[PDB]
Amino acid sequence: REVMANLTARVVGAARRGTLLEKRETVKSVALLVVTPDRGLCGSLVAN
Amino acid sequence: EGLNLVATALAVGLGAIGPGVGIGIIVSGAVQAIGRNPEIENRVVTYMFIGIAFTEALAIFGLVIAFLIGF
Amino acid sequence: EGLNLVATALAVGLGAIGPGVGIGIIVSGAVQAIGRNPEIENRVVTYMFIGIAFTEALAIFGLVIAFLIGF
Amino acid sequence: EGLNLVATALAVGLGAIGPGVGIGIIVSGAVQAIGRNPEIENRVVTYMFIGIAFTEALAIFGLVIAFLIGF
Amino acid sequence: EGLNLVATALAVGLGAIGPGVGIGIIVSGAVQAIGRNPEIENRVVTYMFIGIAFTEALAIFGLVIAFLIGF
Amino acid sequence: FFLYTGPPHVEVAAEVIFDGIPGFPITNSFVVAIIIDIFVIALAVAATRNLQMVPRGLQNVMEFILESLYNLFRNINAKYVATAFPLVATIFLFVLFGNWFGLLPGVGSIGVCCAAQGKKLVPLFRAPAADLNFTFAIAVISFVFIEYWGFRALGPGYLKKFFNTNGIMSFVGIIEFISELVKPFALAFRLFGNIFAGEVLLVVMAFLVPLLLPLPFYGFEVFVGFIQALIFALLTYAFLNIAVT
Amino acid sequence: HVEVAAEVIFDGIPGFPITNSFVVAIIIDIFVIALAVAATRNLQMVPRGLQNVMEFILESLYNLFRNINAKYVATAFPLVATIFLFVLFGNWFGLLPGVGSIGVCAADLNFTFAIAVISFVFIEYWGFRALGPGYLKKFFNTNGIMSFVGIIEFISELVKPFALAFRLFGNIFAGEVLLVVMAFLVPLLLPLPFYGFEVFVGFIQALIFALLTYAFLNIAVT
Repeated sequence: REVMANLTARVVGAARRGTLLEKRETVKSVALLVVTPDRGLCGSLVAN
Repeated sequence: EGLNLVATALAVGLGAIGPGVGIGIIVSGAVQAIGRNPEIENRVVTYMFIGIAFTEALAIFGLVIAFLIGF
Repeated sequence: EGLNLVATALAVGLGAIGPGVGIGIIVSGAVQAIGRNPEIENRVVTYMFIGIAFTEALAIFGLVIAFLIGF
Repeated sequence: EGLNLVATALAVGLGAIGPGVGIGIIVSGAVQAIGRNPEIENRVVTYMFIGIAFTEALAIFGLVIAFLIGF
Repeated sequence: EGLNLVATALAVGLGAIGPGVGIGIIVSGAVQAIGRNPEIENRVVTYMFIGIAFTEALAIFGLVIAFLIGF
Repeated sequence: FFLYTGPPHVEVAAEVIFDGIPGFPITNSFVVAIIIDIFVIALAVAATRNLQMVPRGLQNVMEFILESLYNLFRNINAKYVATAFPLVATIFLFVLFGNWFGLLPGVGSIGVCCAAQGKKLVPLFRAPAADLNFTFAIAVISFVFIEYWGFRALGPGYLKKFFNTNGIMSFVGIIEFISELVKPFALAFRLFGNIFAGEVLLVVMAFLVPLLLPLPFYGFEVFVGFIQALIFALLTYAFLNIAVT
Repeated sequence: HVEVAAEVIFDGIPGFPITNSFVVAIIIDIFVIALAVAATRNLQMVPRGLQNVMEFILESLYNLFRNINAKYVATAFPLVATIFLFVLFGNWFGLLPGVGSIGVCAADLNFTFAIAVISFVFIEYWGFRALGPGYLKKFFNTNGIMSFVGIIEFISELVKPFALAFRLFGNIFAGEVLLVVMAFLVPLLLPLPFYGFEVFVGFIQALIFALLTYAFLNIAVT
């Protein structure tokens, strides 16, 4: 995490901020990661 | 015995030596930079052309001084 | 007498010294940069053509100076 | 005889070589720093400007003394 | 006298070291370019021989002129 | 554009003398130096003004320049940032003044009596920067100040920096002392060559086609003079810090 | 007082009555044969020194050649071995070994030229033997536009053995001149270990000649 902190501090140029550093404008498509229990009987966690 | 001939030759040669070795490193650096990232683009082109014109001026001196001896 | 002959030799030699290492650095930088990444091949080729034109400009300046001293 | 003309040729050529090669490394470092952290664009502009200003300071020293020999 | 031989010596000597090392710079640059990425080797092949041809075109200007001095 | 005429001739010299020699030997450089000092005093008086923390008013420019110089000296070092600050500020705006006034109308022709005779038409401008005596005196003063500061801070250090730098085998001394000694002469020669070269250029290059040839030349000369003044001011502090360090 | 002189002779012409180069070669051969006799008859399963020379010289060179060019080092092993155990030995004998060209009532150009001729014959025999027309490859072929200098490259290869002979004669002769100069002024070598530097330079030159022969063979391979 502090490695990311330092690297983000150094890299400020938007052009050289490529890959996962591109805060792309005009957001169109977004991906989401959902993690759930394998089996039931977990209570209300899966519902939440 | 023809001293002006060697004078003109030396002037032209030692004026023209510089800009080649300059421009080499010049555009090498800029092209490496643009290969790293094409964003700068024209901005680097502009940074390059004036720098090259600076050595073109010395080339002009080298040619002109020989021309004065040549005529 | 012979002064013109050595004058021409000096002119061609000292007009070839510069552009040689010039074009050398030109091509080294260009090949390195295009090796960094494709998709800028056209642009590096255009800058390569600009570089060779600028070096051969001084090359032909020396060559034509020697040629004119030949007569 | 033309030995003074040879002196002018030597002065102008051998004073053009130095700045001519130097400014190449100057602006090459400049464009490299553009390609890596262009945030310093103002700083590199100022610093490359003063560095060249030294280079053609040397060049104009050479040119003015060459004219003095020609004077 | 032997001033024609001095002219040949200057022609063959000067103007050769420039392209002589320019060739080395060209091939070294191509070599690390392909070493970092061998998939661009075809483009490196295209660029190498043309750069070598241009520096050798400067060198052959240096050589054939010396042959002309020899007559 | 064309420059049909105006290229009368070109003439340069090492230096120029002035009048007043009977009461006391005076050269044209002394006249230029006095004028520069008077202008500096007038600027300081105007810069001081009421001095009641007045913003802008053409005094804020001098205040900002002094603050920038102080910041540069502080960044260079802090042991003598206060005591030696007036010493560096003396060179600042004085070498700058010498570089200035070289582009004034007829700066190289001021005090000429007259191309007809030129019997005793010594040009009474002789830019103070363009004089070996002024640069030599300034460099000697700077070297003396640096040596005195080193002796006062570390008297043993100044001697041990060379004699005791490496007692066993060879030592950095002698070579270091010789380099420092050349440094005063080097600084003197730097001011001697600078300004003088600019004047020689403004004469010779403008002698042929004096239309847009002297313009970039004078711009570059002014930038070079300002750079040289700043370089000397920073180099004095750098030598002092190296002596302290 | 400098008294150095050139020992240039004609290999084709009969040997001269003095034959300084021939005498040096004979002495070097005698020393090598003495070492071989000492290491052969008095040889054990794990000899020290006697077999150490073999293990650290012949085996090491064979391993190096195999690493550089395996399966071709075997074919030209005799050539590299002949380049080794010689020239360096002649220089060691000629490194002021109790004579120093004094008390007379590799440096030879002819010998170096003959060695380079042997190297070029090694080329003409083995190199491109696997191809036959390999010498014509990349030399004014259909792709001669990019291989115009290929024949020039062959000429350089023809000039490469000549340069190798020059490098054998050169440096080795230089060492002699430097020793003569030190004798004329500032004798006993010099403040620095002149003699040691000359010996190391000769050994490095012999090793470089052997490696150059192996590399020329490899280049002829491809």
